[PDB]
Amino acid sequence: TGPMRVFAIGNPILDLVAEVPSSFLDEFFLKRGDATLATPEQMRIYSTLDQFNPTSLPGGSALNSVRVVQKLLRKPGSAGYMGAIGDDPRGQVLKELCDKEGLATRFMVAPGQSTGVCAVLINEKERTLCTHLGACGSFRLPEDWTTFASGALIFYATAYTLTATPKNALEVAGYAHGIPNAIFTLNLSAPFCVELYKDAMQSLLLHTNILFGNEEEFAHLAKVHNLVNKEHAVEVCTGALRLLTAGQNTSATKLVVMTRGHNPVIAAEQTADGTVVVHEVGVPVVAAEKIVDTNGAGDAFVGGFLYALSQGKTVKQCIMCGNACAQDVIQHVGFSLSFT
Ligand SMILES: Nc1ncnc2c1ncn2[C@@H]1O[C@H](COP(=O)(O)OP(=O)(O)CP(=O)(O)O)[C@@H](O)[C@H]1O
Ligand SMILES: [Cl-]
Ligand code: NA
Repeated sequence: TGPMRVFAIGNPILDLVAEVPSSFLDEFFLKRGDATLATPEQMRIYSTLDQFNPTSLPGGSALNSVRVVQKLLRKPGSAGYMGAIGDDPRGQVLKELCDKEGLATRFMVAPGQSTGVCAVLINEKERTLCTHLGACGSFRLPEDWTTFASGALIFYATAYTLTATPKNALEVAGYAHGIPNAIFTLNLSAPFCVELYKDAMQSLLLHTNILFGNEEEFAHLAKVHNLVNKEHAVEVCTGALRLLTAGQNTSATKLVVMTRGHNPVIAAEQTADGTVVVHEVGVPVVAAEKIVDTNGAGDAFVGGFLYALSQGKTVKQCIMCGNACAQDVIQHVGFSLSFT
């Protein structure tokens, strides 16, 4: 019943989580602590994982971010999500897990493909990930998605979605553009996304209100689009903001947010008269010994940010909520929704 406050598209994944012996990594020629895409010989891993009684969980970057929004808003159908699943058991499991959490979802079924799946192999205090994207690459947004997302003002896509087709994110952004007060938000997601999709990002960014990325992703954006330590981060955020604004003034949100690990978050926002406002928000310290790993930290950040944005909070408050959510997630094995 909602109301739906955030709608996202993404590449939905089922995570299969197990503590495993080091021999299992060796069996599949995995390097401890690396995140990779499954090779053909590694496809057998998902079934062979059953010996460990793995736990199935939702995953994928955008999915995890909207699970944060849903957890924090609590009411059923507070966040919505679309992406593609396969025709196999794991897609049915994924749907059930999302329904239990109260997310509104519509998964496109891709016949003949398998659901995206990630073997999450815990061993020696490290997280080793082996992902098969599968059906995720087949997603094509249904034309009635705007009815599914009716009433939402915040729209999100990861740049991972460009792999299926840039059309999906472009259609979400284009719809948002036509709705005064709607916000379209985008994650740079990974260096490969920045490097492969320069043209599609050029168009999408002109339709983007809030751009999220980490330090490495922004370094690549700066190189690919010739944008040219904290001062440098301010320069890059400021440069990136021309990709959203075309150097013109407009009365919509135009904001660039760069996460920076343990260092302060930096953001640049353009106002209606062209002033560039620089935000700097320190990250409350989390002790080294408390951190499990930082996998998924940016997904948690975005989820907290978008939750706070849905509540009408200031930019600094949105960044602070993002930081709080990321703080909790990095102290847990996996993408915990237990917030503190
Ligand atoms: N060591 C640390 N201490 C405190 N907060 C941290 C942290 N590392 C990351 N964070 C939190 O996570 C948010 C997102 O950080 P960032 O985008 O750099 O993570 P990431 O997605 O690059 C992690 P990884 O490299 O492990 O995938 C930060 O803004 C901060 O709030
Ligand atoms: Cl995603
Ligand atoms: Na974690």
